[PDB]
Amino acid sequence: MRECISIHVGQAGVQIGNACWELYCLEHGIQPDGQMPSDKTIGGGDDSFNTFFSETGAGKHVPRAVFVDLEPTVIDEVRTGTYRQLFHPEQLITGKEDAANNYARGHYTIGKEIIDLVLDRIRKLADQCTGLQGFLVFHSFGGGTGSGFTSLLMERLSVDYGKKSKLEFSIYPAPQVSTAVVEPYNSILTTHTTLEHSDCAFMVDNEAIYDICRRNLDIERPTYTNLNRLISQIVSSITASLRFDGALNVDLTEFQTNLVPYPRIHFPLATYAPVISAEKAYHEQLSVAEITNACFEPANQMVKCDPRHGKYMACCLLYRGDVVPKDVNAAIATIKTKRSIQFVDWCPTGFKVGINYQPPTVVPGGDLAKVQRAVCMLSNTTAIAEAWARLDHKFDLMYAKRAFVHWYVGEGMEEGEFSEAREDMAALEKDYEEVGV
Amino acid sequence: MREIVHIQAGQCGNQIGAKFWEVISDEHGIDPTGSYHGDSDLQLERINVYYNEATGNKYVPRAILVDLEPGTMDSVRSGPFGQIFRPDNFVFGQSGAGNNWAKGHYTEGAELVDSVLDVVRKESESCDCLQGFQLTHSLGGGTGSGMGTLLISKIREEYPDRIMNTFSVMPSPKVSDTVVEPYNATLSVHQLVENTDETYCIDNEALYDICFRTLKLTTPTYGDLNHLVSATMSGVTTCLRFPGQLNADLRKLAVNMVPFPRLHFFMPGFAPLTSRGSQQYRALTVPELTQQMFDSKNMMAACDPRHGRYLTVAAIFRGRMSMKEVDEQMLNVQNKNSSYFVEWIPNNVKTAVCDIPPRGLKMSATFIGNSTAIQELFKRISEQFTAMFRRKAFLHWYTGEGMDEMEFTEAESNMNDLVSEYQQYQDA
Amino acid sequence: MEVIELNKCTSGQSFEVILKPPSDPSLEEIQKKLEAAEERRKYQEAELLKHLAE
Amino acid sequence: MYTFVVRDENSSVYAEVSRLLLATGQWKRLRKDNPRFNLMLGERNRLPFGRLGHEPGLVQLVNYYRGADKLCRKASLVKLIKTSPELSESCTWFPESYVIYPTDEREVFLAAYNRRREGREGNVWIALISSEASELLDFIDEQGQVHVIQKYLEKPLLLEPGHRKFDIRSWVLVDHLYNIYLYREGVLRTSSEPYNSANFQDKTCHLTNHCIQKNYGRYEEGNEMFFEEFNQYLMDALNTTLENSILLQIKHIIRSCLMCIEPAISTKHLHYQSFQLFGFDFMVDEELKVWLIEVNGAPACAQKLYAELCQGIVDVAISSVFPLATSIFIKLHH
Ligand SMILES: Nc1nc2c(ncn2[C@@H]2O[C@H](COP(=O)(O)OP(=O)(O)OP(=O)(O)O)[C@@H](O)[C@H]2O)c(=O)[nH]1
Ligand SMILES: Nc1nc2c(ncn2[C@@H]2O[C@H](COP(=O)(O)OP(=O)(O)O)[C@@H](O)[C@H]2O)c(=O)[nH]1
Ligand SMILES: COc1ccc(N(C)c2cc(=O)oc3ccccc23)cc1N
Ligand SMILES: [Ca+2]
Ligand SMILES: [Mg+2]
Ligand SMILES: [Mg+2]
Repeated sequence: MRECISIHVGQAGVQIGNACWELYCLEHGIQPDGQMPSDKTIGGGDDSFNTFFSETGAGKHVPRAVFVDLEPTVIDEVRTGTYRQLFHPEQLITGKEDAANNYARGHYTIGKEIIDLVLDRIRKLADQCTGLQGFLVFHSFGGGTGSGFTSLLMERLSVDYGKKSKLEFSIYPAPQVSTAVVEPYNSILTTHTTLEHSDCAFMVDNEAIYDICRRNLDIERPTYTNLNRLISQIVSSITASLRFDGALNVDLTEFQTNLVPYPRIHFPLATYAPVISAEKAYHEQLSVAEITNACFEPANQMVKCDPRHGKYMACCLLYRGDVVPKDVNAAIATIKTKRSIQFVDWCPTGFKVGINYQPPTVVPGGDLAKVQRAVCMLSNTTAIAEAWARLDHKFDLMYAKRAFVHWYVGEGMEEGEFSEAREDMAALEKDYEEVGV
Repeated sequence: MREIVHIQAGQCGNQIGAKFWEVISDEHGIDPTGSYHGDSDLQLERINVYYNEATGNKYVPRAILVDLEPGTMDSVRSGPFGQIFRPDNFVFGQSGAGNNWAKGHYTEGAELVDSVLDVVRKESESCDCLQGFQLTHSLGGGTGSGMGTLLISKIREEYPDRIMNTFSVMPSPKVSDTVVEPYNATLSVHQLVENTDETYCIDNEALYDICFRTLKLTTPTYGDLNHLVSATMSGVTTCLRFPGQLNADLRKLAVNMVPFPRLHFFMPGFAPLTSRGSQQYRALTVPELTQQMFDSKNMMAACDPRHGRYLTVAAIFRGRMSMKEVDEQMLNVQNKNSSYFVEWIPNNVKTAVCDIPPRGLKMSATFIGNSTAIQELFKRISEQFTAMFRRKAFLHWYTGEGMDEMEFTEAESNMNDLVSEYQQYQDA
Repeated sequence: MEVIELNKCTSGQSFEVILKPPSDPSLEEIQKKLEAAEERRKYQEAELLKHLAE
Repeated sequence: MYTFVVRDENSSVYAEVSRLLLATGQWKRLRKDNPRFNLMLGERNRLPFGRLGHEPGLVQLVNYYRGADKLCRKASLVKLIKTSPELSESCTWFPESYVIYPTDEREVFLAAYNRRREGREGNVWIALISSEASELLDFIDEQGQVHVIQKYLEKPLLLEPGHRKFDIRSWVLVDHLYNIYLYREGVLRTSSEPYNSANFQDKTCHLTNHCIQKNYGRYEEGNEMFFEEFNQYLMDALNTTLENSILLQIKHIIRSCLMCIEPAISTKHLHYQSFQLFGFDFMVDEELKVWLIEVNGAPACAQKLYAELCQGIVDVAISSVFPLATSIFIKLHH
């Protein structure tokens, strides 16, 4: 067993974190007070779930988690909510003033002042670990803290834990639920600074999740809560292999090996099915073939883009529920004859498959129906670069007039960092083009 | 950033200021004595922003009341909510400012300003995390205009990393006390351009026209003008005062609304437009709110929005309504009139909703626009300035207090620079 | 068509299916950039304060 | 008020289409770069498909299918026919073709060239037209571009009077639902020079397009015979109709090409929708067999037909998605 520390940065990182840990407790049968009746080794152990949970002598199971926000009100809700007893007060870190939607403020001004304290609290969790494998980092691209503080933190984690893997769950900005007009600036700034420091990053476009909630959950105006219960299902699918017995994606290193052959091109597309409303009176349960086929529809992806017009470098299918290899292979053979799936010349055309027999757990009274089988596909496709193209175009529109740049310069950032960040993105868009056409 | 310190200066400043406190006190269920008597918990959640817990479960809204005359402040003290203000926060001289910016800024005001800064400091020292300041004043008099902008400069010196927000009442010949208003206003604008982060341009021309043409008041008083101001003021501070999705503050308002530091003069708007006492019984449909809030006749600055382009817009909808319909209507305005929104700021229109309606309405909309059409306001003031200035008329009132002509020449050029800066982005 | 690396446990199974074959800055430099940015902020502030002094 | 943008300036079809859209008074044209459009009439190259269908409150539609270049480039068409099971090398209606680079199937090309040497049949190939392989392979390397060698059609149907060559242009519109609509009006692009079997030191006698002719204009206005006349001719000369002898084969080829790429390009479950107008170019041999020459992705029309075709584009591609306040197409059913 090798431990993983989760880091949740800013409002989005924190609230998604709440949702993920809520779900993890439900999956492993851990109660809000941290008791786990099924865990027969009281006070310690090296089961698969211990990757994410430490244990006290009293048998409290505590997340290997740090929550950080530059302002208190979001983490204050963790401090006083259903799961308040789960987390040690020292794991929940807040400043008094936020980054005001400004990367430069999150990274340079306010960040400089809280960084050592956060690293010290991270150090405290690391010291409790027999063999720390590394980090899962949750944040928005668009927030001042989520962008600014995260990129500084990432830089520092590379210095202090040079051998450790770092994975990201990243909320890409969507105008339907955006908070700031400068989110494109913050996204490009944070991506540039973080790129060398992250091994694998799972991007979730709030536009995709919003539309999935509208179309499949019949929610007219999805809230953050609706979005996050869905996101936490996808994260749980992704991390299940770290938390349960298995032979696929068992350590963080294996995520890079299996999904990322080119280190800069480290953004796998996640696709999830099925999403079914809990209020749907009559539902015909979907087969292995139907859910697997649904992994190739844009409407089910975490980022809206078109994989038919790019190439694949890798593909994992992660099933939960009543699924056996033979039905997977039969589904794959059919899908291959109907769909444009093209791999890059130097990679095998194939699928790594993982099955866990436990069907997905749903949050009681939540929006998602219980289903007999579900799948998360992780594909490293060049098509995801469509998202970088959209974001870069928005950046260029504002930056050609230097609209809002003064707010960043006023925090000590040089104007030059904007065009450096943007050049790196230009190079990234280029990399995807070379590999994919 | 949590606490805001509110300052009200001069006759206009204190009259709109008193009305603002009346209106928001009602919304937060606070009574003339400072005792809470409401039912909703949304009322108390962010009450710290303005109000401040005192002895025996009381609320003392961070407010400092400033004048060079005692008249209006005696009127505040005996007015409906007069008892609520902290007595030590009444800071007044005796001699007045005679509608003269030089008296407020250089002579009479200089004598009183340190006493105000002592009260400001005392209030700031109680703050966990002071966001900054909001000032209510007019630009056409002498105290709110001259002493108000002196205060701003001194507050910036002592708190250079805090936000400065004003509600600034612009003079109009249609509602005019003295011929020197354009002088006072031009001198003040020069200061506002340098030392505020955000300024709401409340145009007395527009308030008059709304009262006359729309509310059918044949003879608008200051009290009718102020009814519109306090409703707009309640509207624009909604997201600072009530918990929602946004958790807005003064800095985030500035970051998102102001692409270039000098272009920070906002055109506010309100719907539905209502008079005092007289109010209609049918609520508006969300399409009607949206149409009325964007209508030039609902704007509090006498500028034609079609004569320019919106750099940024913040829209607040208040009441119980379909958020889906709000989004659809807001998206519809942009998609239907896209040329009036600059294409080089993606998604430059942001909407927020609050369940709690203002008093006596089921549905309301408040509009905050950063439009390049605001240049019309400054051109108007500039034309009126030059008409007198070219003959140096009425200048002796100012040179008698030690000012030189050069200072008028500089303030005029800066305000003309501001105008051409708006023209730049209207075309580019 | 070919199915490799079949692993089975009580919790589930994993395998691979092949359809076709193929064919950092130091603590020092960080501190420098963060202190350089503070120095730009202090300077911009001192220039404001001198303007206010005038 | 629906909105649209125009990003191809050189397009006669879409100039006319926008002109018609404005004339309804229910369509506003916006600036080239305004994102807030219902309709994009896009640029011919590097069209940013990745930026479409991410605008809340706007159904978005574009006049190109992403991936349709696979059909509409000389080199990639041959590749598409050879490698797709739906079509195959066995394919009866596309000439024998080989892809050649100037730096590839050079060795496999001239192996079939010896079947034309040994059991000597017609051994004339188009690249520009030669009888000799070694003169073709020089011409490719000397110009430094990727191009295709194709079996040239040595026994074409020849119009009388004149002993003339011709090609058929068919206009096909594929809507957002992937309905395939063949415009009922085609055009023959004739040679005005008599055809010469023993001479390939030629130009105007052999190459049929409207430009490399401007004997011009002799038998019909600007080397353009329309369908009513060409049918009449086929009745008079050959005792058949255009429908039976040619159009059945044309409809077959069009449907086969477009059904083949449908899974790669369809916008059925996508966040934006596509339509596209294609120009299919056909050759007819002397035994009334149809051969596909090329597919054009950005075609111009013929002067007489602009009005009718562009109105059809509005009615079936545009108004179907965006309704305003007899049919000129044959629907190719599937
Ligand atoms: N999916 C999801 N997105 C969120 C949530 N909260 C915020 N966001 C998104 O995150 C972006 C805004 O950043 P936040 O994370 O709120 O900001 P922050 O990191 O707290 O930074 P500041 O508040 O600016 O200091 C926007 O694109 C939001 O739509 C959430 O709970 N779920
Ligand atoms: N809207 C509004 N304008 C006012 C009010 N009182 C004065 N004014 C305007 O304010 C300007 C005069 O300034 P005033 O505040 O009386 O002078 P001060 O006491 O020296 O600041 C003129 O433009 C008046 O029209 C008021 O109560 N409401
Ligand atoms: C143009 O985009 C915006 C404009 C303003 C805001 N914020 C921060 C608001 C703050 C506020 O105090 O009031 C508001 C009322 C409505 C909508 C936004 C605000 C945010 C964005 N993105
Ligand atoms: Ca144990
Ligand atoms: Mg925050
Ligand atoms: Mg007065």
